[PDB]
Amino acid sequence: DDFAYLNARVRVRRGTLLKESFFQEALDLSFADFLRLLSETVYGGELAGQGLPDVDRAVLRTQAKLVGDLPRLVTGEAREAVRLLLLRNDLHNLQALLRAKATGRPFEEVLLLPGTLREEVWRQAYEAQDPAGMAQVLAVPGHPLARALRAVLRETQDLARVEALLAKRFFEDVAKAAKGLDQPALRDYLALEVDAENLRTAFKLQGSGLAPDAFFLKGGRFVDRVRFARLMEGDYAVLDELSGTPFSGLSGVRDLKALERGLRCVLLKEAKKGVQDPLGVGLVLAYVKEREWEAVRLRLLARRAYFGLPRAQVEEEVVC
Amino acid sequence: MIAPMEKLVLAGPKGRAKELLQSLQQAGVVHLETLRPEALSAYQLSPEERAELRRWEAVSAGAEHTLSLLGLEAEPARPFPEGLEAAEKALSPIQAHAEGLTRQKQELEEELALAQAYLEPLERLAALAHGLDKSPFLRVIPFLLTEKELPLVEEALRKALEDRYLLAHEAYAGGVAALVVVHRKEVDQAKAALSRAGVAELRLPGALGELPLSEAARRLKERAEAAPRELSEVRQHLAKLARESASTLQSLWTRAQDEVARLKALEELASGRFGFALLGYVPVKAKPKVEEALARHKESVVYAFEPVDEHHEADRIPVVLDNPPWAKPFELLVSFLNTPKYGTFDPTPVVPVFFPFWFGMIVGDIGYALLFYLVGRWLSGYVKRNEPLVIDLFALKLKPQVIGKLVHILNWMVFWTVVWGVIYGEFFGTFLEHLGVFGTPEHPGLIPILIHRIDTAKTANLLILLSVAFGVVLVFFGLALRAYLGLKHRHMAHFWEGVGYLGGLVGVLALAASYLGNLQAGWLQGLMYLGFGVFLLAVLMSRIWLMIPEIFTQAGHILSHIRIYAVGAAGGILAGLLTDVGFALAERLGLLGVLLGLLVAGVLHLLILLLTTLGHMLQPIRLLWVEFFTKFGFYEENGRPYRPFKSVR
Amino acid sequence: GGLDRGLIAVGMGLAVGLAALGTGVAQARIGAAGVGAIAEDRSNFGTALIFLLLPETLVIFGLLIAFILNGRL
Amino acid sequence: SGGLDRGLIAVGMGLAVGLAALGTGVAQARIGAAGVGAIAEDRSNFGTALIFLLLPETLVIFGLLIAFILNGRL
Amino acid sequence: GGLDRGLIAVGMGLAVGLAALGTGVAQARIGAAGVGAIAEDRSNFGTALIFLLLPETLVIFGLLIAFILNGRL
Amino acid sequence: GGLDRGLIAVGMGLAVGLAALGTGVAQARIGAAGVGAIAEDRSNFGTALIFLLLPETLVIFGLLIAFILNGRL
Amino acid sequence: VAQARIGAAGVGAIAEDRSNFGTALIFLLLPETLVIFGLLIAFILNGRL
Amino acid sequence: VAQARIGAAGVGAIAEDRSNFGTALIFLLLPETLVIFGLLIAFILNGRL
Amino acid sequence: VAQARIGAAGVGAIAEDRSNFGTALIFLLLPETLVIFGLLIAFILNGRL
Amino acid sequence: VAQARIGAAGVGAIAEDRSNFGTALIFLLLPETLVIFGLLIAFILNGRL
Amino acid sequence: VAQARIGAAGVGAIAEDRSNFGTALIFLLLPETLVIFGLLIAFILNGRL
Amino acid sequence: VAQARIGAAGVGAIAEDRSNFGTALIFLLLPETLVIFGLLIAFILNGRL
Repeated sequence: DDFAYLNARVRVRRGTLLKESFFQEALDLSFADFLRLLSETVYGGELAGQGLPDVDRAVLRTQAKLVGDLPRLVTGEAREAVRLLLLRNDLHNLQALLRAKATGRPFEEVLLLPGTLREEVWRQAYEAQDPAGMAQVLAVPGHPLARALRAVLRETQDLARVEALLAKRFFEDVAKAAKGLDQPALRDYLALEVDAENLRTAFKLQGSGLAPDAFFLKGGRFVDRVRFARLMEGDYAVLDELSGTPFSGLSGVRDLKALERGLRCVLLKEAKKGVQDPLGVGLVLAYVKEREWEAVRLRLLARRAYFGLPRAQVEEEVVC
Repeated sequence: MIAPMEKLVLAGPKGRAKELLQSLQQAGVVHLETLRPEALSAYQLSPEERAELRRWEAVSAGAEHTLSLLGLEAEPARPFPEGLEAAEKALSPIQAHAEGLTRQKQELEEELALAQAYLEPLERLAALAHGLDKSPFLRVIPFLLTEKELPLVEEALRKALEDRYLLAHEAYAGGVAALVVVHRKEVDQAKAALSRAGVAELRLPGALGELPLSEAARRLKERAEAAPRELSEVRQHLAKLARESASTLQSLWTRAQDEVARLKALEELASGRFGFALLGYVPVKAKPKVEEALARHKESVVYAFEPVDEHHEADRIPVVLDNPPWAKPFELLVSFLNTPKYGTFDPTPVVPVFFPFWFGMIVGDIGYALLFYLVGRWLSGYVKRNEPLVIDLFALKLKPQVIGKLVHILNWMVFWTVVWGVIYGEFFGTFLEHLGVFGTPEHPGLIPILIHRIDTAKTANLLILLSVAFGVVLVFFGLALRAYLGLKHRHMAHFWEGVGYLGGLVGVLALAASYLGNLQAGWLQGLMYLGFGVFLLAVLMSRIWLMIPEIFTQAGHILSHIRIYAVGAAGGILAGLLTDVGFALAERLGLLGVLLGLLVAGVLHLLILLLTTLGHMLQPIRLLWVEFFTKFGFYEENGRPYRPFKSVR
Repeated sequence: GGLDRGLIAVGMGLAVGLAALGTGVAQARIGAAGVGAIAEDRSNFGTALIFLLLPETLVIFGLLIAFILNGRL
Repeated sequence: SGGLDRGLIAVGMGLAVGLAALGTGVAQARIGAAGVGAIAEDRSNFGTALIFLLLPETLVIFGLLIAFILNGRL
Repeated sequence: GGLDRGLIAVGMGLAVGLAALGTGVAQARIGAAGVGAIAEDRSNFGTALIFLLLPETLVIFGLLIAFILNGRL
Repeated sequence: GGLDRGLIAVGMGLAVGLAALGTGVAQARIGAAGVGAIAEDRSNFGTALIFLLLPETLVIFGLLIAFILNGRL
Repeated sequence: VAQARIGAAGVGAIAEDRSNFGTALIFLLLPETLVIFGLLIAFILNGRL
Repeated sequence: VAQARIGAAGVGAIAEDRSNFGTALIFLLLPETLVIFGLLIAFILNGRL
Repeated sequence: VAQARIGAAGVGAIAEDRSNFGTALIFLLLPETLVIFGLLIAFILNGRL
Repeated sequence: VAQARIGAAGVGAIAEDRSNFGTALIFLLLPETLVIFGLLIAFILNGRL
Repeated sequence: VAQARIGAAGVGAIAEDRSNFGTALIFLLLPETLVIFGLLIAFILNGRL
Repeated sequence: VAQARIGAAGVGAIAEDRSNFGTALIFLLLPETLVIFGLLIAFILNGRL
């Protein structure tokens, strides 16, 4: 409920982070200097030993400590709003549970990263022959993913087309919940993320010749179904048509890596504008995205010092 | 009114249809139509033609980007008929020259911006370090740090060697260039210790942070001396290149846009295996030029101008405004909304019929009318200059035809405004405190006024009655047009709905004026009973559960007309109070502050007029669009748009 | 006049004030959602102003009752 | 000519104008907030935004009309 | 004025007070969104300034009603 | 005086008090957004100070009306 | 006070889909029965007046 | 009413960093001119009574 | 006012789990002491007159 | 004021499922004790008058 | 007004864990001091009556 | 009005940590100074009456 009580600790956590100068100092290290620099960091609070696996577990534990408490310390509408921030790992674990139910792998087969609720829900949903019963066991009161599973649950039991339609319906329910709250900036950031995700999945499935109406979702503002069809067709003119929108630098590019890096930079610039809302929750989402980019850069420096990767190969990552 | 938008069928060869498409693009007065699936091919003409069209489109995009890099804008003019290779040869030279000059200017500006910060600091560090720069004994890490917290950095130097690890700032008092010199490896460890204390050495870009500090400061001073003259020469060369090649680039981009539009239109054709089909929609007012263009085929290759569909089911077919020149100026405010269903009524005459007469009743200040006349003279002088209406404040770029239509609408509004303001009998607030030209019964000084507008014992009731009469007449006109359009479209639901809304409104107004209004409720008792029975009968003949909310919404739309009288009386009361305060504190205060008090009152009245008259003039057209359009529907399918071939010129 | 005219005028003024307060209270969230849909789409303005001006009927009825009071005044 | 009903009529017109301006500001808060949000979003839709901003003045106009009616019938 | 003047002053005071209350009620969200836009950029400061100046008309009308009560005091 | 000056002081006090109420109601969101912008950047002090001090005109008009009432009292 | 949230959710649903224009209109107009009952009470008062 | 949001934002800025606590306290103490004008009006009313 | 947010949180907990219905009903009915004291003050006022 | 948040949470729980529709109806009707108390106080006041 | 947010946060803490029911009840019962003071002032006023 | 947000944040901290009871209880009991000043003015009035 209170978007200031958690925001005080959010500003305290925004004061306590590693700067980009720490990453520029990590641009020339051999995982020992990088391990000492990360040992001084907050991941040094979770840095058990050495190696890329210990550093990755430390970064994951630091992220679960920083953002897992954001699911706590709140109740009600702002709790549902913060629940509609970290929907990536929870939907990944739900899709992994659906793939395990439709594949036949064991319950210990999934590695089961930190989602949004307790892992006992996923443990009980391992032994779940009923997918509607599995969604009801996974039904939290503010979890819209269980609502999307119940909505798409009257199509089949466990299908991959059902999984793709449920992912599209989950994005649609996230957009409906973002429209259904008193936060236009978070709704705008979610709509920009949904439009960039539609452009990303369309450019990834470009040239497939499939039904774009089966692929394009509803809720986008910078692009329409005609713009999505012109982008899915072999033409970067629609990508050149994105003028004035947040895809400013995205012009005349047909690649996936550079386009995804530019989309990540545009989303980071959009979340960087979240400092204007002090009494809302956009500072919390900005800190979450900044910690995500910082931990991704730390894992990138760890892998670069592991395999001896070039700084010129990682120079396209230091801008964000 | 909605034009015919009659259809045009045509059959030709492939290249003869290319020629006829060039003709019908030169005679660009027909919107196109695909019609590919009906027993024909899709006119995928040639991949060689697709490659040539892609090359011409890339040439047009390069011309647009070259105008952008040159600073020019997309100014339409006559085309340049030339070859595509000749167009590329004309474009790419000036485009490459401007791109190289722009890259050089951006690099010189970045070099000047980088040299503006570390010129004095690197020179001061090299002056202190005039013999200790790159001899292989010890590094000298200069850190551009803050003010005199030099002991907080020198704690690590005290942790280092005693008569060395010199970590101090001799000069550069703004950003203290704390040079720390101990060793090479031991000073690297001490630099790590200072970074643990918080420090950052001057790792500059280019050759400053990649060479010795003496050569770094030398190249810094060299680039600082070279940057201004090179930047000015690059700006002069860019201005000269733009001023020399902008007209050629504009004509080339015009011809490129013409050819690319021809290619994109020929993409939308229908080919028939060395034959070709063509389907278009063109208005009835241009059938003669269309027949003259169709006669210019190979042998007038076989075509036909056939009729468009009827009021029933004309969905892909567009429509047109087609207003008289006395009423053509309101077409922009009409086109701010959607379009009609080619059989839906064009309510564009009601705007010039009712908005100026309501605005003159709103704005009864003849001094405000004189200010509007002066602003119209300024806009007429701007249109006589024929420049684009360009305001970098509002970031507004408007066409001169839009400004001319606005000036014509302003003149037509100012006529009725002066008419109703003389009917109001008020000028610049009130000069009647000095010169009572509008005679009152309380203060007979000159010729009388129709409404004194400061009195309300009879003028307010009559004003409310006249405003309510105009609004109820407009509501009855909207319901009658709705029933007429339901009859014309053979939709008896819409006609029965308009008839029931009119009967309910008539019974409601009759019952209001009987029970709550005047006396003699006997002649209108059967009238109110007939209105209630007509509403109930249309509800039974409709059975759509169109409840009391629709009747109450129609009643509110009718009663909204008193807001016009309220806004006019409010603006009049505000202007009269302002003029009264000015006249009191100017003439009644000694009559010596007449000029100064008149100037202060005029400034306050101009500020109040600019603050109020915008919303006051906006509310009439807003209430008109809220009442007359919604009473006539006007939110059904939004019409189809008329989009002929361009020939943009 | 007397004393009843001023009391009836005070009641009519309080009526008009609280009715305008309720009208602005509805119009706040109404125009909030309308401008949200307008920033969403420019093609929704044909019903946005209709849904906005749908709340003016209470102000119209309050003005009718105030005119009835002024006639009683 | 009552020396008490005139002050009561003035108090009623004052309460009408004040609460009309209160409701107008209550609408204009969210109106101008969404308008400034759309202006920060795009500098291309200022006209309909200013129209929606100025649409709430009709209540203040009706309150000023009733206040002028109370001033005339004082 | 012993009975009319004090009551008219009380009514004009209630008018000016409720008008300034509504003006600040508008200006809270108005200046909040305007300061968010100013923190976004400084290029559109004039539009936010005009949007903030748009709230002054109700205060001008309240001061006009107060001046009318002063002239009819 | 008596009831005339007493009710005049009551009206001037209600005007000044609710004017300060509206000024504080605007200044809540104004100072919240200003402190957020100052914590975002220290280079946004002057424009935010202007936007914060812009709402004082309502209390200034209330004080002027109270001074006019005191000149009338 | 009812019509604020009512018209806000109705305009949100209409921006979602225009097919529920009548249902959202009924949901918005359902609160006018209070104004109708207050008008009936004021009519009984004016009849007593 | 001003001091609620003002002190909330100021305590959030102080919990963010103790580097701009002086300007935060200045912005907190800025909500005092209304109370100063009210105290002056109360003193003038006590002198007028 | 006390019943509103407390019962909203209790209904959210009932949507979370139906096992804590007794504790939720106890937390919902805890605010009835104000109505009891108001009825007592009303009885004392009726006894005073 | 109680029934606003009560019916909002109950409408959310009903839009979830109809598993606790009667329990949500009882939780919404939980605030009617104050209405019954006000009606009884009005009956006692009409008996006094 | 205090007990609204008090009972809402207490029901949220109870939905978190049933072990903290006693501290939630203590934080709920912390707010009755002003009601007790009002009842004492009402008793003093009835004694003045 | 103070104790609403005070008890909400205090119950959130108590659900967060049982060891955060003392300073939260101090911050919750801090809101009684205005009630103490009001009770002092009421005692002055009861002595005047």
